[PDB]
Amino acid sequence: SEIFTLLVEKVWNFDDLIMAINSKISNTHNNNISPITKIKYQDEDGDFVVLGSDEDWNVAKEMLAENNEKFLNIRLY
Repeated sequence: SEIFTLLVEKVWNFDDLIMAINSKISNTHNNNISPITKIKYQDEDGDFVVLGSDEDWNVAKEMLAENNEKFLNIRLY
């Protein structure tokens, strides 16, 4: 349910994206290790798709770059 909004600066190698997610989410010292590893991502604030292996993210980065879109949303459920 919880929605998160993030924009992929300098094309993250996923780890950068995860770390950025945690940087935003509870920067203090809560679940700032891994976002439940159930990260789900949305693009152009319109479509929702979920990743885990460094492959779906490859599709997303290419999508963002090719589409020109950069808005990304992250769902935890």
